Amino acid sequence: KPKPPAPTLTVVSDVATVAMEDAQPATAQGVAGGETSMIAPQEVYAPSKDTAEKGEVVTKAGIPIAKQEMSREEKLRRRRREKERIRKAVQSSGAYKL
Amino acid sequence: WSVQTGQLLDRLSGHEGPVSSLAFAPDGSVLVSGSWDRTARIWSIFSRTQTSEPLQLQSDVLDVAFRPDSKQIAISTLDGQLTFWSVSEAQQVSGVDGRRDVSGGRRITDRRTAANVAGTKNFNTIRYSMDGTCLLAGGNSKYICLYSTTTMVLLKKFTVSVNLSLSGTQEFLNSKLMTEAGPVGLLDDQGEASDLEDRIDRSLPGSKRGDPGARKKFPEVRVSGV
Amino acid sequence: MLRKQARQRRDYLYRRALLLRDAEIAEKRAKLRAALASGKPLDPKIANDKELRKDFDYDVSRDIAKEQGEIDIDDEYSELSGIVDPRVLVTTSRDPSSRLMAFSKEIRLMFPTAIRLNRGNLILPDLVMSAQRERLSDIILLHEHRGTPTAITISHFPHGPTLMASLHNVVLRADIPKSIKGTVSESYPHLIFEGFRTPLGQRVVKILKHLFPPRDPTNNAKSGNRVITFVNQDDCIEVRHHVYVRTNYNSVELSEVGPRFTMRPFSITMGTLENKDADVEWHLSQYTRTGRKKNYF
Amino acid sequence: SLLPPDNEVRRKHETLLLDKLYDMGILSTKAKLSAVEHNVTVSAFARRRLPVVMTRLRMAETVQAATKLIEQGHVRVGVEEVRDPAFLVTRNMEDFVTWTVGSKIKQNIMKYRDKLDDF
RNA sequence: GGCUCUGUGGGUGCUUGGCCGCUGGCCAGACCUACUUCAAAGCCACCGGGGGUACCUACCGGUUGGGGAAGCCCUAGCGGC
RNA sequence: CGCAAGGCUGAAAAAUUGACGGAAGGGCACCACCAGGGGUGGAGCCUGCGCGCGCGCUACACUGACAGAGCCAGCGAGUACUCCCUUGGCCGAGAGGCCCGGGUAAACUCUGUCGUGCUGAGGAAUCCCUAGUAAGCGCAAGUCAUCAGCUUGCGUUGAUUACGUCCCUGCCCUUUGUACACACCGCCCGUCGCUACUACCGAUAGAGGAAGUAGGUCUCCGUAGGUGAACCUGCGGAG
Repeated sequence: KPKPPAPTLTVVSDVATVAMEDAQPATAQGVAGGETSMIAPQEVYAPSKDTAEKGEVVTKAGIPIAKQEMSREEKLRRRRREKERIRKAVQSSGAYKL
Repeated sequence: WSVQTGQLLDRLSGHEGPVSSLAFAPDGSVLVSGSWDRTARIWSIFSRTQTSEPLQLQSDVLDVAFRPDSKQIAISTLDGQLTFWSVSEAQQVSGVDGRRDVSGGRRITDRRTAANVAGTKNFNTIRYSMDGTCLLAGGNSKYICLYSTTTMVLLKKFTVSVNLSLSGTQEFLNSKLMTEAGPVGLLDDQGEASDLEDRIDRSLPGSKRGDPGARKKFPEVRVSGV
Repeated sequence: MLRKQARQRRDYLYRRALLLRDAEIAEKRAKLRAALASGKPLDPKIANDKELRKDFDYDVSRDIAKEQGEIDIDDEYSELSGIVDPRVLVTTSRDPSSRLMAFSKEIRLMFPTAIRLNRGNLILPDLVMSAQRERLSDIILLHEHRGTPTAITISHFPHGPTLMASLHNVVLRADIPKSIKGTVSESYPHLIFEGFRTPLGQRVVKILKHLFPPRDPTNNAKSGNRVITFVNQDDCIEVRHHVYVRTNYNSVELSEVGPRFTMRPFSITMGTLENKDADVEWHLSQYTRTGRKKNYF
Repeated sequence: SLLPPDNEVRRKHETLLLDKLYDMGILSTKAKLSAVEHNVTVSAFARRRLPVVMTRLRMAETVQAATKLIEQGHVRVGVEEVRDPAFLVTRNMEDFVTWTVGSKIKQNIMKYRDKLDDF
C-alpha cells in the first residue's frame, strides 16, 4: 500500500517548454513550438473580484460592469443570485390609555 | 475516473482476481479487462445499461490487444496461447498455441533445461499491426514472434540480443563455464575491487523488483513492451 | 479471491484475540497513566512490573488517542465507514409468493442504493459467491409464512456478521391503493435509533446503520426530507419509515411512507450467511430460567 | 517513543509504521508499538521468506523440500516464476503463491486427487 | 544382440604461436648481484538496537621537568625575543 | 441526615446565513414508456389480517387414457425413527407380550391399443417480472425466533421479449463550491423576509403605521596638510 496522499505544490515559471526540455544541441519542437509559455492565459490573468476596480464589479462572464450604471432590477437579480449561492453553501398612564 | 471532472466515476467489479490488462476499444465503446481469474470481461460502460460479458479462458490472462478495425481482439494467456476473439458475437474465432515459438531460455541460476523452463513460455505483451493483419508478441524470453492474424502462422521470429553479458540469450550454456562451485558467472567477485564504493554490497536479500542496491550482475533478457 | 477472503477472516479473528489479551494488559496501563498525572498512589503489582513500565513508555500514545477518540476500533465496518456507498441486495426464499415479492420490492425501496434479485434456482453458497464477486456490502434474505413475511437475514460482507430476526406486525406498502400511496422518494434517509444502550445494542446499531449510504455533512441538520426510525422496547426493535415536511420552525408534519415492522433479533453471528458453523455472538436464549426476565440490547 | 506522547507526527508515523509492518506480515497486530520493540525480529523476516511461507501454506512438507522445489523452479508468485529462495512473500502475495504452469508437482497433486486432466 | 555404467578426444562465442629477467632471445639455455641521489603531499576508508562507563584506547584542553625546527632583532655572539 | 422541596397561578425564536416557488438542462426507474410473459380476481378448502379481503392448496382434456421397453440427480445417518383405534383367539393368578382380521425421484425417450365422451383455464381491474430470470417437476430436512393448514433447502428441464428512451408517470440533481492543461460556456427568473440609511404620517423630545434606496578609471607631475625618506588624504594640471 503506497502512502497516504499529502499535498505537494510545484512552482512553474513563465518560461517556454524548451526550458523544461532536456539539454541537447537543438530542440525537438519546430518553430511554432517553443513559444508556449507553460502557464495558460487563465494563470497569466484571470478577471475576478479580488483584482477588480473599486466602483466596478466583474460578472460570471469576466466582464467589468459598474454598480453606478447597473439598474435597480439587475441589482436585485444579482443580490438574489449571490443569496442563492450563499443558501446553496413602567410607563405613564396617559401613554397607555391615549 | 473522468479526465475533465477529476473525481472517481466508478469501481467496476465482477473479477475474482487481480486485473492484469486493460484495453479501451479504438472506436471508444468497449472496455476489455483481463484477469487472473482465468477470465476476460467485455465491459460496456458508455451505454445506458452498463454490462459485462465474460470470456472464460483456460489460464491467467497476461495481455489484451485490439484490432484497429475494432471487430477483433487477441488475448494472451499463461499457457502460452493466443486466442483471437470477436467482440460483437463473443466467440473465439482463432487460436495459436505458442509455447515452443517463444521458449528460448536457460538463465544462470536455472537448474532446468531451457526446454523445461516454464515462465519464459508465455506472451506478456501483444500488439496488432497498424494494418491489423499481424500480431507482434513478446514475453520474458529472447524471441519476439510476429504472427499472422488470418492465416495463423508465425511469419517471422526475431532475436532481441546477441549479448552474452545478459543472462538468457542462449538456450544451451557451455560446460566450460561450470566449475565445481557452480557456474563461473555466479561467484561473488566484489571483493577483488580497488574501490570501496565498488566493494560495498548494499543489497537486500530477496528483492526481485528493484532495490537501490541492485547488484544486477548478468541481468535477464525480457521484452517488457512492444 | 476466495483464498484472500479466508486469509483476511483468519487474520481478523487472530487480531481480535490479540486485542483481548492487550485489553487485559491495557486496563492495568491506564491506571499507571492516571496515577502519573494525578499523583494518587497505585498498586504495587502495577508499579513493580518492569515490563509494563518499559512497554508503557512506548504505548502511551494510543491510549491518549483512544481517550481523545482520534482513532477508531478494529472493526469490520471501520475499514470503509463513510467512504463507500454500501450496496445491498434483497432476495427472497426459494419459491416466493406475490406478496413476498412485493414486500421485497418495498424494503428494496427503503434503501436508496439497494437492488433486488430473483432467486429462482440459486444455490445459497453461489449467492454468497456472487455477492463477494460483485463486492456487495450487504445481503438481506426474506422468509414468508403464507404471503406474510416472517424473517429477515441481514448479512454483511466480505466476512461480517449476520443478524437474523423474526418479523411481526408487518403492514405492507402494497395493501393501500395507488390513489393514497405513491412512488416513494429516493433521497438519502436520516436515521434515528432509540433505546440501544448496551454494547450489544451498539453492535446491532452499527450493523443496521451501515446499510444506508453516508449523508453529506455540510448541511444535513436542516436539509433532507425522509427519516427511518429504529426504536426498541423489550429487545424487539420496531421500525418505521416516514417522510416529513418542516411546516414551521417549531412544527413538523410526518407522513408514513414505508412498511412497519417490529423485528426481534434472535441470532447475531460473527460470520456470513453461508457459515452455519460460525461462532455466534448473541442468540435469543429461550428455554432458560431467566431468559425472559433479562433484557438485552 | 522519544517524541512526546501527544504529538501529531508521532501518532501519524506510529500508524504508518505499524500498518507497513502488518502489511508485510512481520507483526501480527497493528495496535502496539511494543510489537516493534520486541516482536520485530530477523526470525520474523526469515519466516516471511518464501520456503517457510509455503511450508506454512503446506505447498511443501518441510522447508528443506520447499527450498529444493523452488530451486528446481516449480513455484511462481503471482504470474512470474521464482527461482530465488529468499523472495520475501508479503501478506497479500501469500494469496498468490502457487505452482507453475507445466508442473510435474501439479500433475502429481491432480493424479492423487484423480482429476488429472490431460488437456 | 540389448540395457546400464565408466574413460579419452572434439564441440557447446569469430580461426593470429610455447616460454623469458620480451623492439630482443630461448626452446640443450646464458649471465648471475649490479646501479645509486637527496624517505614520504593531504582526505576518505561498511562492525545490528537501546543502555553502562571502573580500566584500556581515540579525540580535545591543560600541568610539571627537559627539547629546541622556524619567525623577529641587534649591542655581533658559545648572542638576544 | 442536609440540599433539592414554596405557586402573577388555573389543560389543549433565529436571519446580511431565513420562507416558498417557476424555467431550462441532465441522470435513473419493470413503484415509467415500449415488447412480451406470469399471478390474483371465476368454483371448492383453509392459515392469517379486519361476514370481507387477499396468500397458498386442489379440481377444471389434447398438452389424452391404458399397457410395455429403456434411461437420468443433489442436499440428507443423535443406540435414533415408529399413522390410528379396535372384533376375536394364544400364553397370561393379575398387570402385559403375541397371532389373525376391520376401517434408490418426478420427469424424459421409444414402441404399441382406443379416440373429444358435466368423462371446459377464469371479467373489470390490480400487481409482479429482463438469463440459469419466468414457468414445470419431484427428493430431502424441520436447526432456541417463525413454520406442519406449512417452512427452508436441493437437484432436474429451461424459453418468448426488452436490453433503447426520458415522449407519459414519477424520483433524484444541477443554476454554489470539490483541480489546472486542451476544448466549450457565458452575468437563469419570481414573491417576500432580515439588516443599514433616508425622509414621510399622526396621536403621547416617542413607541407604532406606511414607503424607498443599498558617470574621469589608471599613471605621472606641481601643490597644501598629516607622522616623518617613502607613504596617505584633498586639489590643480598633463598623458
